[PDB]
Amino acid sequence: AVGKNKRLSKGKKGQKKRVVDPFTRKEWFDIKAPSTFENRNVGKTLVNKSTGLKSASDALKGRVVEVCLADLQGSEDHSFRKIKLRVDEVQGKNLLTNFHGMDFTTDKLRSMVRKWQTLIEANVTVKTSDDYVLRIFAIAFTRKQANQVKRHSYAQSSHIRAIRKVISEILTKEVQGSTLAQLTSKLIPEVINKEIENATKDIFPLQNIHVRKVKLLKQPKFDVGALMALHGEEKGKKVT
Amino acid sequence: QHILKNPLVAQGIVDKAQIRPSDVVLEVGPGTGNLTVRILEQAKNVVAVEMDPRMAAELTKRVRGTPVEKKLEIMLGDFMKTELPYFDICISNTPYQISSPLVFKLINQPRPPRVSILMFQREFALRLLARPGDSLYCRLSANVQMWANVTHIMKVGKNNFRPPPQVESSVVRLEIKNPRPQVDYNEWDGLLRIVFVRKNRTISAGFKSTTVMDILEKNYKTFLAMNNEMVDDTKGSMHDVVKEKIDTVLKETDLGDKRAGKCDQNDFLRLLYAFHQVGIHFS
Amino acid sequence: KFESRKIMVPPHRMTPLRNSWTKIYPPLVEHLKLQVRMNLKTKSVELRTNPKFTTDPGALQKGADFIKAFTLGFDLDDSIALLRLDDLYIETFEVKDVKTLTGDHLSRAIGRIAGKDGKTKFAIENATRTRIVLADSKIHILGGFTHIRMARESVVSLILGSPPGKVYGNLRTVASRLKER
Amino acid sequence: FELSDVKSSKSLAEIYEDDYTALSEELQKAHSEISELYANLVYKLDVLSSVHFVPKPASTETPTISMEDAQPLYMSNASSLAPQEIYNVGKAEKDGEIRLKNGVAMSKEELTREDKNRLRRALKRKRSKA
Amino acid sequence: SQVFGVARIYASFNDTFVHVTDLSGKETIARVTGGMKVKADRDESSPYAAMLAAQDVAAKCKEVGITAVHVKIRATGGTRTKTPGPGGQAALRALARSGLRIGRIEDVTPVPSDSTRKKGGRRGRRL
RNA sequence: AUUUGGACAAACUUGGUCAUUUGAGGAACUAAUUCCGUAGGUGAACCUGCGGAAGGAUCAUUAAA
RNA sequence: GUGAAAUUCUUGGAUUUAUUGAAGACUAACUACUGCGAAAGCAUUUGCCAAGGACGUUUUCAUUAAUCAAGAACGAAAGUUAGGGGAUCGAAGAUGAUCAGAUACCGUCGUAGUCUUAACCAUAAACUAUGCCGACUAGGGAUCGGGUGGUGUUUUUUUAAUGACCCACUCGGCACCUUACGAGAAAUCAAAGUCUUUGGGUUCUGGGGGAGUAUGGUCGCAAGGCUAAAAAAGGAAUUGA
Repeated sequence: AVGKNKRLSKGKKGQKKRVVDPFTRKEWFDIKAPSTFENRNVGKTLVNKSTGLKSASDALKGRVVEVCLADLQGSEDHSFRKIKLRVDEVQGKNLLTNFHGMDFTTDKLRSMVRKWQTLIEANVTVKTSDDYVLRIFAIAFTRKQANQVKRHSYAQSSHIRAIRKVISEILTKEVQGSTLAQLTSKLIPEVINKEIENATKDIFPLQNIHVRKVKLLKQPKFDVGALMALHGEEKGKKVT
Repeated sequence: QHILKNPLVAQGIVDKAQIRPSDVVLEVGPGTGNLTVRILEQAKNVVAVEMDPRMAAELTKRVRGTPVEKKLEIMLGDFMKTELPYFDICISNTPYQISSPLVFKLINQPRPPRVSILMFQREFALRLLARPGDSLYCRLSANVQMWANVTHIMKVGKNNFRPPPQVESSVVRLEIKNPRPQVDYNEWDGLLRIVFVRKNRTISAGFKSTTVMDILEKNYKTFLAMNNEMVDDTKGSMHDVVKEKIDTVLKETDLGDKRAGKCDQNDFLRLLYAFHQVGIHFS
Repeated sequence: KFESRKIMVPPHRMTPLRNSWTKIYPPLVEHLKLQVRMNLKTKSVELRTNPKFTTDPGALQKGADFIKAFTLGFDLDDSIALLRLDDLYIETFEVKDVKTLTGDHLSRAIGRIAGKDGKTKFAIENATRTRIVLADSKIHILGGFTHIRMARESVVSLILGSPPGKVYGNLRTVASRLKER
Repeated sequence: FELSDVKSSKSLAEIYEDDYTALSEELQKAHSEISELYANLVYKLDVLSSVHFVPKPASTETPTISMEDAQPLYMSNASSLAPQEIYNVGKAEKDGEIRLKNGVAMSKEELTREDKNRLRRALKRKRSKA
Repeated sequence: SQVFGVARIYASFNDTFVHVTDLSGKETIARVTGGMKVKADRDESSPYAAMLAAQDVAAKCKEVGITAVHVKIRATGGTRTKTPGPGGQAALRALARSGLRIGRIEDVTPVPSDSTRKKGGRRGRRL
């Protein structure tokens, strides 16, 4: 309310004059994705100022951007998936980014959950060979067969616990054998849920198997050389 | 509102009001005015207070034409914020929500009246009649039993009203103790709050609560500050060292392990004297 | 410059979509100029607007709200009304968002909202000029802003347990003053 | 009024188009029906109780002609209106003037004191009669 | 080609925020409020409020030069209601009519897994 | 720091002064939901906290492509 | 923040955005006329400790059983005592607004409590408003657990599990739909039935509402014991005389 009958409070005693000129003193920086993805160049972010090169460096090192894999890969069939990246190194209006985490969208999760089946959730923690302590959540629904006349398709608790055991072992084995870049390359084309289904085709027939969530928990010592390598030197112009 | 439908209980109200012809009566809630014309016949001066202008015009049109209109006076407006003159008898038929602060104002009134015939709920009447050792004993019960003497008169059914309400009513009599016993109302009030925040626990635990100890610490601190001495230093909280002090006063009084619903007026007076002697003041 | 939206459909509302699809696309393609596809492999409806054939910018969002109302389960003519006007809104809330009810009491609460053969529900409809849809727990109200507000008030009183006689008296009072204004 | 607990036979678009567009039409049609039924009844009763021959009363879009005209068809409506009913006189607008029913207007300032007194007395006795 | 910002639309129950930030949510381009656009206290939760809000926000956003926006609607979340309201739908329509290139719509409402008690009591919160 | 003598001398009492404002008579003139168990209550025709009961009115969509 | 505002807190930038960290609770959707438990009750994962139903059995003892005062165990929520932390909500209490209407009577803060350990308390619309054990008397499909047989599809193959769906039968559950050659006041009842008047075994219990009245039949509760007042038209009136 900015009405004349809005009763004045302590509030607006001493203001400030809008002279900061903020989007003239601020500066645009383009970010870039790791080389594992197809279309790396995505968007531009805003740095507060340039008097503090320390300020630019620290803000861009703290940046945690989020995109969706459909727009990142050109195939709009990855609409539900979504990743989070975090920027860690800068070089001249261009930023090098690395993987930070993953999620679905809540509309996809709500559309997955149905009313005549059981949900199974596996919740594992691991550390890859790149020493990224990580946590992976997966879900799987108990579908019905091609001959099913029963309404529901519920699984017994023994089958649920057995499938949790199999999925936990699968996730731990593959993401311990892999590295973080290799993990992203496994995580893009949905191969891990395919492996889970191919293994648990004999316990109980499932559907909608998905690695629901990836969560980084620790980060190792820095390696700008590894960053430059997984991403893919520059001289001046002799100002006088 | 609610309309009375028993002139026999009106007779009962007047006959137990026991009016002397030299009195002035504060009448709250005349309604249609049967009690009004009765006490106009009985006493010397009648002050009828009212908040409803329609019922006030009804009463003044019913009364205009009598010779006792020289004695009748009607005051319009809320009487909880306006001045009320001296009255010897007080008779009240209001809805009870203003009647509880009416009771406290009539208690704290300078030159309090002789007697007051009030109508109440059955529950509220038992609350005023609550003796110690009884389950309805509360802060208001102890306050009215301290500052005055109350006694039940009669019980009114919900069917004796048009339209009938949901709660059964009663008629009670309040007599202010003249003179007032010289105890600080504020200190008695603070002690009664602290002991009656839970009426069936122990008084030691009721003091063992936190914010009560905060209040008592601030009170004793400003008391020792105006008396201009200093405390001894505590290893923990000042609330804890005054908690130790209240522990001392409780183990000398030996009432700390007692039931607040069973401790009568005299025990509270002894305890507040102990607090006043050790230097604790709740206000 | 084309522009695309997608929207899912749950299966229990996918059967009426197939059943009455032929009365859905003519207003989208004829009065909105909105290319429509339906991916039955992803159970979704896609509305893409063409850079040259369309006129209005808000046509895409109007069509998306149209299909969204039909998805949530309103009738076809009512979602057509949402397309037809510009100030119809859809509101949704739940019985556990009003008061936590445990099972059998929740069943009786939906019974009190629905009333014997939808009598109380259609009373709220005709009184406040809205459309009410009761899912399992979620409930949906379509109409103008103040109308769905008053309908929400009546429904919430019904949930808290006001009998249908009292809430019906309040409905006819608010409908009297709304007809007078 | 009374609500209807049946399903509304029109959608939201139809009810809002209706609001986008004699006290009630059904009431007027009821009036027409009962008037024609009463006309038939009074016709039957006059057939039975009369002495001389009586015929059937009547039988019960496009530009229409009214054959019977309740005016000589060259009399304008303003000419039929009387000069009394198109301009009466009343108490004037300004409080500084009094305007009696016979057309005179008196200012409250150009009067004399006894004239002011008698005008007040006349208005007083008129108010006392009313 | 285009440049993308994230329009977080908090459709509260008695208010409406239309906060536009850049990617990563650090730098905030513009922010308004329903009452601040329309000076009342009933109308701080109105579709008219949301329309004025989104129009001026699209003005500031085109001033800075951001053509396209991903949009993240949000309800009040918590143990309260979890669905975006008429104010949020109105703000979305007003943005689409104002002409920012809408890229992708999400509904990030904080849904409690296993919530605490809510503010009402045993008899019910409202009315 | 302290001290002598004067004048100004604030302010106060007792008033004197004029000025300006501010009680009911007479005398004019003008204008015209129902409950159970429990705990508690001081703006108490009842209310609240916790856990329960129906002895409280169920409409629409819903196998698969 | 309500129907409406107001206490409240906001240039030392609140509400909002991002990145987190701490705390104590809680265990959504999946959730069913499904399951477990003697009842109250019981929903994140994994591990440990014991226990239990039902099935299967050409195992084993051989009447060890049924009903039962005394007493014992357990007994939701609130409540008490003594410790613990105390995020959320919050009897009391303190307040803001008291605005017409209560059709649409709240808001802010918060003691006790909520949670946890050890002890009391032992009550609920603790309900299938219906003592227990046994037996017999209608059909219909389901659904959960176990088992037997067959048939294929999903499955996999010298590896450590051979499960899922189908159908038939079968025990044992949670219930349901039709009806009774029965019962009844009727609603209804597979028991509230077991051929007209009655015996399978056994513990407990009995001989409607308000009103009006008498109380020795009984339990409780009071007050004061210096303190006093004496007829009006002698109108109404911007409305009159």
